[PDB]
Order: sequence, then C-alpha cells, then structure tokens
Amino acid sequence: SVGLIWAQSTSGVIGRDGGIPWRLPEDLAHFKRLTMGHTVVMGRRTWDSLPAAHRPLPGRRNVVVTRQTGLVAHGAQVVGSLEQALCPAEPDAATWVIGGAQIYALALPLANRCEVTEVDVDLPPEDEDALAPVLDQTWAGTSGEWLVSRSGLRYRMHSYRRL
Ligand SMILES: NC(=O)c1ccc[n+]([C@@H]2O[C@H](COP(=O)([O-])OP(=O)(O)OC[C@H]3O[C@@H](n4cnc5c(N)ncnc54)[C@H](OP(=O)(O)O)[C@@H]3O)[C@@H](O)[C@H]2O)c1
Ligand SMILES: CCc1nc(N)nc(N)c1OCCCOc1ncccc1N1CCC(C(F)(F)F)CC1
Ligand SMILES: [Cl-]
Repeated sequence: SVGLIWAQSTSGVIGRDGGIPWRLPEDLAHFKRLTMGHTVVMGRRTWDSLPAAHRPLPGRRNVVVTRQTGLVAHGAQVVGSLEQALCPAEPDAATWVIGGAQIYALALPLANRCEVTEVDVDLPPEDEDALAPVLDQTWAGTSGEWLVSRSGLRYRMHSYRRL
C-alpha cells in the first residue's frame, strides 16, 4: 500500500532552486504526523534538498532512488528503481513517496492514496520548476476547509484515493 504526499502551490509548483518556495509550518506538521514511524521513499535530488537536521528524516525508514551505482546516502537505504523501493526485504505496513516530481511520476501508477497540501501562494511557474502530478479521473478525493497559516498563507489539505 503506497501513498504519495506533496505540497503544491495552486499553480502546481512543488520545487524551485533545489527547495520548496514557500514556508508553511502547518504543512510540515501535517507531513511529520502522517509519516512518522513509516517508510519514506524519495528521489536522489529530494534527498540532497533536505535540511541538515532532517537528512535522514528521523524516526522513519529513509529510502533513496538513484541511478548511481555505489552512491552512499548515510542514514538511508539506496535503491536503483522505484519498484525496488516498493519491494523492501523487510515489509512496512505504510510506505509514503515524499518526492520529488520525477519520483512522483514513477510512483503514481503504483499508488492508491495521495495526500496533497494546496498552498494559495502566487507563484507563476518558472522554466526549471518541479511541478506536481495531476490526478486524472481514476482518483477521487475529499477537501478540508481553507485555513490560514500562522505564517499568513491560505492552505488546505486534500485526501485522494484511487477509484
Ligand atoms: N513540495 C513538496 O511536497 C516537495 C516534495 C519533495 C521535493 N520537493 C522539491 O522538488 C525538487 C526535487 O524534485 P525533482 O523532480 O527535481 O527530483 P527527485 O524526483 O527528487 O529526484 C530525481 C532523481 O531521482 C533519480 N531517479 C529518477 N528517475 C529514476 C529512475 N527511473 N530510476 C532510478 N533513479 C531515478 C535520479 O537520481 P540520480 O541523478 O542520482 O541518478 C534523479 O536525478 C526540489 O526542488 C525539492 O525541494 C518538493
Ligand atoms: C515538508 C515538505 C513536504 N510537505 C508535504 N506535504 N509533502 C512532502 N512530500 C514534503 O516534502 C518532504 C520532503 C522535502 O522536505 C523538506 N523540504 C524542504 C524543507 C523542509 C523539508 N522537510 C521538513 C520536515 C522534515 C521532517 F523530517 F520533519 F519531516 C523533512 C524535511
Ligand atoms: Cl519529525
């Protein structure tokens, strides 16, 4: 059972300049709660983007997807494909794919749940941005209310399940 979890601007941006181009503490808390104790699968660029204090993510089984043979990711398990990441030698009840755009596209056919934070931030996409997946008609969801962050941004959470 594989879920994707991401935060996106309403315009669909998830990443810029090797990071996330807004600050949304309530999203960090949401992400922390959903993933603690579970497996988190990420692309190598997302692994390299992590803040020092969260590389690896504490209290979670970190898995990093790369084409590099012999890459070492201290504190994580390195695998060579998303399929390998979803075939662990030690099964986990809950596996979360935590980005980025390349790994989400590989993961979406294998997933049955998406947890999406939508951020009302004016971010006209730029040419090198990482963009969110778009969920087609095989997905249906439920939306929480629009809330205001202590940071000032409006945001809301969506939960999708494969039909
Ligand atoms: N807003 C959010 O929720 C969120 C979440 C996560 C990340 N982000 C942002 O998104 C950006 C990073 O995303 P990204 O799309 O650029 O990168 P990414 O998906 O995190 O990682 C890409 C890397 O994954 C590996 N990879 C990709 N396809 C593969 C395949 N078929 N087999 C094996 N390895 C494969 C490659 O690593 P190698 O080059 O090592 O071979 C590739 O360079 C950053 O800006 C980050 O801050 C945002
Ligand atoms: C939070 C950002 C986030 N939101 C949702 N809803 N889905 C995600 N897939 C996601 O991206 C997680 C991987 C990238 O993560 C970060 N990128 C930049 C800055 C900070 C982080 N975080 C902070 C929390 C930290 C902790 F370990 F505490 F969880 C992990 C690193
Ligand atoms: Cl944490």
